[PDB]
Amino acid sequence: NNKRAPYWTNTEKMEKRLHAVPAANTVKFRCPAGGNPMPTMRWLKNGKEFKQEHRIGGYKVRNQHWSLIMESVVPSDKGNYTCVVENEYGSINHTYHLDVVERSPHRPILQAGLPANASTVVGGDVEFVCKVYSDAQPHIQWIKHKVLKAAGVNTTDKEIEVLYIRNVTFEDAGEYTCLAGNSIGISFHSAWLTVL
Amino acid sequence: NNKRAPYWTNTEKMEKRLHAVPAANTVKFRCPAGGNPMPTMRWLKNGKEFKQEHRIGGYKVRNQHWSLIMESVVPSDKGNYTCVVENEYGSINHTYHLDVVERSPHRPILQAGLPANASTVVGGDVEFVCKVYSDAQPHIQWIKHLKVLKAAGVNTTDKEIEVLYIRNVTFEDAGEYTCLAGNSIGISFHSAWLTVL
Amino acid sequence: KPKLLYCSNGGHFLRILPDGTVDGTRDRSDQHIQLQLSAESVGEVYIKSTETGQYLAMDTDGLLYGSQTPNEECLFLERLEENHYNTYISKKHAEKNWFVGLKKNGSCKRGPRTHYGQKAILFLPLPVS
Amino acid sequence: KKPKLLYCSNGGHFLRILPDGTVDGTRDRSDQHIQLQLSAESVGEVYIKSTETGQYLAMDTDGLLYGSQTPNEECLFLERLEENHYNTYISKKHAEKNWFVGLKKNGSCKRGPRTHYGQKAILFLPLPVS
Ligand code: NI
Ligand code: NI
Ligand code: NI
Ligand code: NI
Ligand code: NI
Repeated sequence: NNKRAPYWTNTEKMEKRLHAVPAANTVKFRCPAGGNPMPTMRWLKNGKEFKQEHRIGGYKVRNQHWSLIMESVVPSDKGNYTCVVENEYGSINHTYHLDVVERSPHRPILQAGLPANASTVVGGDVEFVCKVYSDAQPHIQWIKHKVLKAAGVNTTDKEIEVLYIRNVTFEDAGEYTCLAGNSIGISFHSAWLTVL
Repeated sequence: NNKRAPYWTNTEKMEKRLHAVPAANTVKFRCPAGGNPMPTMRWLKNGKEFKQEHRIGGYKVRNQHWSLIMESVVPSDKGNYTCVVENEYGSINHTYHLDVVERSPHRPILQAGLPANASTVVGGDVEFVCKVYSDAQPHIQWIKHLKVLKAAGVNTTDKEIEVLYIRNVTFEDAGEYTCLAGNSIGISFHSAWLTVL
Repeated sequence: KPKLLYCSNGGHFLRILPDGTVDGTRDRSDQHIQLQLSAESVGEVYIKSTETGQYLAMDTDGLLYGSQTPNEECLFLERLEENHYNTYISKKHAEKNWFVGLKKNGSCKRGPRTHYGQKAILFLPLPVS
Repeated sequence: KKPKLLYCSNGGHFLRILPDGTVDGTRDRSDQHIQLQLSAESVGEVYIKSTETGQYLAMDTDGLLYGSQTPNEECLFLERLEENHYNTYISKKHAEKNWFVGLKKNGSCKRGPRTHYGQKAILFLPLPVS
């Protein structure tokens, strides 16, 4: 009749038990539950009551969507998160294991889509850009195909980012490369300046 | 706050509205609903209640899977089947159309790939076969390439007509044999080749 | 008289678009499904649209398409399989067994990617309306 | 360096090379054939091999992951650390096509042709041996 012990309304969303993500990211655990009376939901971090004050920045809950959300995850968040749906006729639970991963120290990273190919008529001023993200000031150098500019003492970081080429020529046409690196590794992306 | 009128829990499974099938088949109709209180389900044949005794063999219902099931389907079953999911907050319904088609009796059917081709050195004994499925006995004859070597009923029996033998072949026997079978509904036929070596 | 070529897999009608494309619908009202089956010899057929008069065809890669000129690629071998469904092969590419089909969604299914045990090759000739 | 695990965000599995030579994904942290060994020829190029069946991950000419016993052209993957900090691996050989290493939400190989930049099927993260 109208007696119904808690049941999973969407097993799919629950497929993924192990949640491994880069630090800083925001994780969300879901446990879609059905049951009449409507069940109630509560979360458990490593077996115990996951109280708001258990982590910096607490956590938001979405009753409507039977979920738990943690923003800017840190290594201290590592653990098992268990949902417990229950009403007078029974209870059900699921447990997610969270593994936050600090990817730093890591090689430089170049904002995809930069350097951006270019092309201009002789006489004008072409431009090239390379944005790099690294744990430490990245060693970056432009390589025209000889080494054009190169971040050091006479060239600062904000300067190295953009490579200008005033009043071009049909000689400047070619493959410009942005190579960047650090103690862990290096990456590099090219760009083509077509002369018209 | 925790109220909820019937809703579909799997629209892709109800995509197929028209069910066209050969008689004798089994058909399943599904109406996966969600809702709180849990909605109830009932089925309608052409609008009115679909009593169990409304068709030979009755029909099964699998509430946990929200489905209706009819076995050994017959031409009488043709019609409109509508499910009706409901609770006190509302109801939803869907309607499937079933067309069952009696296909027998039909032209005789020959197991594809047969007769199988062959080849043998002059003086050898080659063999040919024709398997024909039928709810009756089909008229079957062997045609050489015009000469009608064997014929079901005429010179060879049924058991015999299934296999065309050719003892002590020759270079003449080299050609296109044919298996022709049929009845009042029509005929089917497949060929094979005997390559003399 | 015309008949429809209902596929079991998806439960769609076989259609040839003026665009010459070969798909599958469920719209019993659609005009481009009212096929016209015609036979050359016995067991060899021509399926043409009683609207755009296009002949169902399959090119050299096993791709159904609507041509307007009845030709070698328009010859199909209609067969009634044991289960009482119809299966149509490409006379042309018959050696490999390139059946006409449709994937569960109502789209042509490349002759190469197809086979005997598939519900995609099974059809049923149903009345006009 | 040391053996790592190539966890795929999509379904949340570990890349796995089976003795069979079939490439799939499991969830068993204890399973053996997940202990991959990343080795890099040139910088940006790599070889992923099972520290058990010593098999090298590979992708044939139709973008289909398989375990090889003989390190060859179809064993070189381009290791790339994306803006979001996950790794993506591309077929050196079929690079032009952009055929990434990937796993469907059910932990089964994903054919190169049917993969792309936007899919969460292609995002991995190296994780400790244990
Ligand atoms: Ni852990
Ligand atoms: Ni970083
Ligand atoms: Ni009808
Ligand atoms: Ni029969
Ligand atoms: Ni007779």
